[PDB]
Amino acid sequence: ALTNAQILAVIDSWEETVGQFPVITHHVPLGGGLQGTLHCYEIPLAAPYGVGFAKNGPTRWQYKRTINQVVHRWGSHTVPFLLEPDNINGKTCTASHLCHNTRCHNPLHLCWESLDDNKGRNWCPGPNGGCVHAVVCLRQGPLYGPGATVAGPQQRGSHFVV
Amino acid sequence: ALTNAQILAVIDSWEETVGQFPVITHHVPLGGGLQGTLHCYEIPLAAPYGVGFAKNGPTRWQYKRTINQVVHRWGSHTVPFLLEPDNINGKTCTASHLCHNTRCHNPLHLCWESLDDNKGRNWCPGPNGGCVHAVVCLRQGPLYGPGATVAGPQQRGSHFVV
DNA sequence: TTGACTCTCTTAA
DNA sequence: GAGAGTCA
DNA sequence: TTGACTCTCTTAA
DNA sequence: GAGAGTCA
Ligand SMILES: [Mg+2]
Ligand SMILES: [Mg+2]
Ligand SMILES: [Zn+2]
Ligand SMILES: [Zn+2]
Ligand SMILES: [Zn+2]
Ligand SMILES: [Zn+2]
Repeated sequence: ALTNAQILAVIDSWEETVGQFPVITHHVPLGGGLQGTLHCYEIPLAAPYGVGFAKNGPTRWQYKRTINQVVHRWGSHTVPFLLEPDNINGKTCTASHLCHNTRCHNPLHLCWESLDDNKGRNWCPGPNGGCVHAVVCLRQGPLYGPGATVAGPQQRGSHFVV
Repeated sequence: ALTNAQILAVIDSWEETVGQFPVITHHVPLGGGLQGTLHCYEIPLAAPYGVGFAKNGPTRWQYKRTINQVVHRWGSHTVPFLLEPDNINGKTCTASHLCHNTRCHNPLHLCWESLDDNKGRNWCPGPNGGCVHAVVCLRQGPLYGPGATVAGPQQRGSHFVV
């Protein structure tokens, strides 16, 4: 809601509720052949999810509170960042999972960044493999690696140079 | 169905036409602070584009040939790969620009890979910066770097551990 | 047979 | 990665 | 007021 | 990153 006090209240109620989600240990690649452990606070798979939470998509949730007798609703991972700018360089800020685990609502696993920055973490070599993200990755991105390219650059004739 | 000879003739006519596209010299980051040069064969900004070519979107084109009274049409960057498998690991193969220049139709700047592999090249450190793509990048990805994250992981209380 | 437009679609964050 | 509506 | 569903949308490859 | 229709 409009007031800073009301926004802090939303963040605090969200943190209390999410803090009661099951804590699931995930062992993750860090890059550089190293492994670490993350503690994700995972929203339940089915209703009930927790006070204020409802599922709007297979892996999409929303947080809802009644303030000033009106319903205020946010994407469930956006709540930690309600006091932050909602854009950067003209690009919309998104909640971005450092653990790449959409059910996780641990704010220590979330950052607030452009969708491009968000996506790019999928391929990051990780905090022990050369991550250069200013807000550092918690793990190597799940899509990091050589890829599975079927065909490389090629020509039949002699019309082209690299 | 088109024979492999007919497909080869399509690829040859496409190469002949694209080989007359304006060749533009671009200086690009390779990673590791090194700069290099790519030579892109750029489809024109407006019609006419070249024999067989037509624009179906802001940065989308198609190549069309009529063979024995039947009209055949392909995505304009897919033609080099018509003799290749069209899927891998259950994922559709996509034309993927190693030069990240959609107007370019230089087949020496294209590969054929999943959309995930394609996207991930946007953040690659580049052939002189640590690229691990089996079909190596030609340049550092345009989105490589520290990013512009607005807010990092944070909590107000003590409900969470990382 | 061809050019130059038109429209909607896929994927996974 | 999002916002918003329909019910009970 | 709160819960549990429904729908479509955004972005840039 | 795609496929397909209309019209002359
Ligand atoms: Mg993400
Ligand atoms: Mg690409
Ligand atoms: Zn997590
Ligand atoms: Zn990183
Ligand atoms: Zn090129
Ligand atoms: Zn690469």
